[PDB]
Amino acid sequence: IRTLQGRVVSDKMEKSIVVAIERFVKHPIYGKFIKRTTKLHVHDENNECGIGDVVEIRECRPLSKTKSWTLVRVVEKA
Amino acid sequence: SMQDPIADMLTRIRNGQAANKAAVTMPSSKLKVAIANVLKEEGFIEDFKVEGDTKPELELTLKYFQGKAVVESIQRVSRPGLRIYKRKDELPKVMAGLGIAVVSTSKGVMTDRAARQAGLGGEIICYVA
Amino acid sequence: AKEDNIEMQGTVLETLPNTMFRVELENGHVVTAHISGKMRKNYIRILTGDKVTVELTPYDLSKGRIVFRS
Amino acid sequence: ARYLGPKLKLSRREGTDLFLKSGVRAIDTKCKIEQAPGQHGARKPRLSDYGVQLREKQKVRRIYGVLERQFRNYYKEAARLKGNTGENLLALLEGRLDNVVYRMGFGATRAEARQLVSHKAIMVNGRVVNIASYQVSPNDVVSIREKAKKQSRVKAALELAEQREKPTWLEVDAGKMEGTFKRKPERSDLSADINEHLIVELYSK
Amino acid sequence: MVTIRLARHGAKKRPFYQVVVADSRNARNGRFIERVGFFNPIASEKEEGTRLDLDRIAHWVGQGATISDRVAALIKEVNK
Amino acid sequence: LQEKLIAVNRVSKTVKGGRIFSFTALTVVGDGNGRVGFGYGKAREVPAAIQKAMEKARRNMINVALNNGTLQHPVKGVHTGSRVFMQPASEGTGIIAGGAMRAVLEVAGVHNVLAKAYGSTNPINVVRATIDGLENMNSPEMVAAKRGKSVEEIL
Amino acid sequence: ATVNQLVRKPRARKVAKSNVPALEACPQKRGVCTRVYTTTPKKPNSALRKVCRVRLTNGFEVTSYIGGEGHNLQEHSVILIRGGRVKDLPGVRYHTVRGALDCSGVKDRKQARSKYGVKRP
RNA sequence: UAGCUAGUAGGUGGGGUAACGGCUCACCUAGGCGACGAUCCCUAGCUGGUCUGAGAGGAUGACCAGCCACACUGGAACUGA
RNA sequence: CCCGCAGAAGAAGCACCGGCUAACUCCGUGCCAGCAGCCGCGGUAAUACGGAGGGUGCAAGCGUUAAUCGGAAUUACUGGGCGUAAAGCGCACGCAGGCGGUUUGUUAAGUCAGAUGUGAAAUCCCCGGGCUCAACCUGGGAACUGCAUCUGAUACUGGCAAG
Ligand SMILES: [K+]
Ligand SMILES: [K+]
Ligand SMILES: [K+]
Ligand SMILES: [K+]
Ligand SMILES: [K+]
Ligand SMILES: [K+]
Ligand SMILES: [K+]
Ligand SMILES: [K+]
Ligand SMILES: [K+]
Ligand SMILES: [Mg+2]
Ligand SMILES: [Mg+2]
Ligand SMILES: [Mg+2]
Ligand SMILES: [Mg+2]
Ligand SMILES: [Mg+2]
Ligand SMILES: [Mg+2]
Ligand SMILES: [Mg+2]
Ligand SMILES: [Mg+2]
Ligand SMILES: [Mg+2]
Ligand SMILES: [Mg+2]
Ligand SMILES: [Mg+2]
Ligand SMILES: [Mg+2]
Ligand SMILES: [Mg+2]
Ligand SMILES: [Mg+2]
Ligand SMILES: [Mg+2]
Ligand SMILES: [Mg+2]
Ligand SMILES: [Mg+2]
Repeated sequence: IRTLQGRVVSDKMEKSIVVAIERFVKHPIYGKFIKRTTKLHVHDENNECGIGDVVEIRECRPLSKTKSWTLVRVVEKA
Repeated sequence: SMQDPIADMLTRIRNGQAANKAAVTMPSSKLKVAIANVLKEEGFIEDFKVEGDTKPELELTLKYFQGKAVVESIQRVSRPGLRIYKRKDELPKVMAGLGIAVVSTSKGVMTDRAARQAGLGGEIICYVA
Repeated sequence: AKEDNIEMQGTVLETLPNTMFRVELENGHVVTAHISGKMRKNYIRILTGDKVTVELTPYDLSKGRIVFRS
Repeated sequence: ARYLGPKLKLSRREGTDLFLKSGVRAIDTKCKIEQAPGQHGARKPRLSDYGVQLREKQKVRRIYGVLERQFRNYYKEAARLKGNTGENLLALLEGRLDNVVYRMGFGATRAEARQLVSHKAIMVNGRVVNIASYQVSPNDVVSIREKAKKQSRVKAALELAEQREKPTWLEVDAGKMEGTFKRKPERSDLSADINEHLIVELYSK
Repeated sequence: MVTIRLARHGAKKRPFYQVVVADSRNARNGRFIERVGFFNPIASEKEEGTRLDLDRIAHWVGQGATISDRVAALIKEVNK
Repeated sequence: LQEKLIAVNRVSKTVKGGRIFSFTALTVVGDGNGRVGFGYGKAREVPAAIQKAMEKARRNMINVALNNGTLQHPVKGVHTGSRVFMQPASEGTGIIAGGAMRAVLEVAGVHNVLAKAYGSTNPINVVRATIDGLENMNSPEMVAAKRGKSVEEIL
Repeated sequence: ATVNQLVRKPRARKVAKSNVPALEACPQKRGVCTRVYTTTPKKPNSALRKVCRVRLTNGFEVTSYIGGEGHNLQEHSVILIRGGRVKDLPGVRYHTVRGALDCSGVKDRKQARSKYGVKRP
């Protein structure tokens, strides 16, 4: 538990995807709600994700230079 | 194009009062009716009615006390270009309590006074003085 | 209470812009001089070749005030 | 750190008795009270609204014998305290030990009372206090020390105080030479001539 | 180790000590884990000179905290 | 009725010979219990100008529904380039106002108020803005009567 | 400006420059006089006002005013300058401090003595 | 300053560390970052706080306390919890 | 810290006074010498320069300079403008982006509510206590407007499905 839900935006790596988490945050000064994006490099053992899928991810130990997150489950296939 | 129907309703009341119209009419919606109820109960308009099925029309009956119009001011607060939400304790007072702010809470549209008595924040639709 | 001004005599060599004049003194030094407030209030015109009295100061021996035109 | 100049000068500029003399004699007999303090005294030039506030401020300062830094600090306190800033400021100044000694009647003037305090002739609740600024509190007992009950000036001052009106918020026994600060004064019990809102405005600017 | 000791506050010639639990290597007036009371050595007649939280001191002693000699003396005084 | 002089200004008209000078006077008058009026007066010398202004001020009085020596609610006023803001304040605050706003507020009988002037601070327009402010100010009793309620429901 | 425009590019602060750049935010600076001379003021006024060119310790070269009646300064005199414009002299933004380093106090001054470096009689 | 990157981005397996990890190496794949401002240039120790202001803001980080970095300049290790 | 001794004895300066801005006269000088934050002052009767007498403001300090915020709604979120004062691209099409008519279901991301943890101490603020008072020191509280999690609400905005 403690997961983020995102969207796959790359799958061109062996056993690893890029997921984009989208947040809706009030602007500090001007008060308008803005869209903000975090991109995480996630681990996916069974290359079971394609570009456009909605995935659910959890934080784990470091797996490589840039990966510290791992796939929990696919929520919606593309 | 039309991108804010509520602002349009408030402008119809404002312009209608200034022109000494008896009543104003507009395309209906469930949010517009919700707001119309609050205005009626607080005594800023006389009555309202919806008429029609496929293309229903909301008609408001405006009020005048001793010649002058009852709604002195009516201002859209939250708007498509900039949404405004307030917590319970930050709910605005309009004309130091003599006016109302209309608030969309999770228990429906109501006055800012009624929202404080329920302990609810919400979206600030408009001020009416 | 003010320090004393030495007065010398000299000839107007040249008219410069806005009541300014090159003036050769008797000692042989050329100075840039300006008209006094009395002379401009009372409309005393100065021209090239005029003989003039120049109030000098020890602080600057290149400047002067023309105080009389003979 | 104190004003050591001519006293009536101050009275004449403000244009009122500031009680800076004993009151053995009427002030008219000692100076031209109507006329302002110098060569151009007789002409009465019209005063700006800044000028009206300034003179009110300087009147109160000169009554109680307080310089500007200390008076500024009294205003900050009165502003901080709950209630009316104006009413609080006067109460603070009435609290001062040198004032209390005067209003009880052990000194002829506030400057005399100030000399008694400074010279270690006064006690508050049994203990020597030689600080003019000391704030006296409700149910304190101010007294003269045994060494200075003999003094001729203290006896004289008690007679002068009888001729003045007696403060209600104090209670003195002149035979014992001690008195009780019962309560802080109200705005009613102080003089109505003072216009403390002018002082509040001056400092609020 | 962890120690229970006095940090020196107050003003010149008028010390006031805070009783603190700290890693011994830290500066006297520097980083501490918890404050467990105070000691005022020049306290008046009717005033509380010393207050210790003996429970929290007991807790820390249980986990192997040392006591400074001065704090040990203060604990004895409070434990009449 | 209290009476205050806000400003006097010398004005000039050119003619065949030269310049004809003249004097303007702006004044306010009030009972000190929520009535106030202003007057503007012109004459060839100052005392006559001031007199003309004071006569005008007394006939152009308006009413202001005050709340025990302060305002009912926050208020904005505008005239020409002058924009004024005023809000109610606590007892002992005094009149925290500047220029012409002070004089209007004093004589009207407003002891406690916070105010600010934006835009042009030209006295004639600041005074007009201030009084327009005060005259457009609702009391609880008025608002209740409009909306067809009682004061208890409103408050 | 709309909200969306301000989110994209926020309000910018106008940057205020100093009237006294050569001080470099010091209250005074020392310098050596390279020229001591007089200059005439702008239109309405008339005078021969006393000035010096001074090379400061920080390398800047500025004109400074010499206030009060009479002065002892020459080429190679070490002086202390402070900030202050002389309105009717173009490009004079600094005053000499009288009664510091090689600049004397004013002779026979009795009022405002502290502004001209003059000891109490 | 609009493009930047080849141990670069990821994988498998050896090695290495108190410990996860391109931390290192061999091979394999061809990725990774960027107008939500990468890369480059200039300036700068960060915070609790401090000064100012009705507030929202603006300026600031000396003393005290927390964290980081450095020890004449550039390298390097050794001993040891 | 206390007690005694002697004697008013050992202890007042700095800026300012044309308007803004509290405080005015005489003499000297005569657009000179000079003053000046801004507007300005000085060419013979200068309350503006220099001295004097008088006065105003602060006071063991007082002035000047430097520097930050204020006043400045003069970068305007709170809180400004664009016909003629500075300001509508010469005109269009259009990708990214911002915004989105009306009804129902669903979701619960925004939003709202409650709880829990955390937000070092000092500092600021409130009520007290201690140094003769104050500054200063100090007990307890409040505050730290935030962040995270959990559990709920469903009007409005978003997502998804059907109209
Ligand atoms: K108060
Ligand atoms: K002139
Ligand atoms: K690497
Ligand atoms: K690897
Ligand atoms: K900050
Ligand atoms: K180094
Ligand atoms: K705006
Ligand atoms: K587009
Ligand atoms: K919804
Ligand atoms: Mg002092
Ligand atoms: Mg490996
Ligand atoms: Mg291995
Ligand atoms: Mg790593
Ligand atoms: Mg550096
Ligand atoms: Mg402001
Ligand atoms: Mg080793
Ligand atoms: Mg005056
Ligand atoms: Mg004369
Ligand atoms: Mg601003
Ligand atoms: Mg503008
Ligand atoms: Mg033009
Ligand atoms: Mg134009
Ligand atoms: Mg066009
Ligand atoms: Mg919609
Ligand atoms: Mg939610
Ligand atoms: Mg804290």
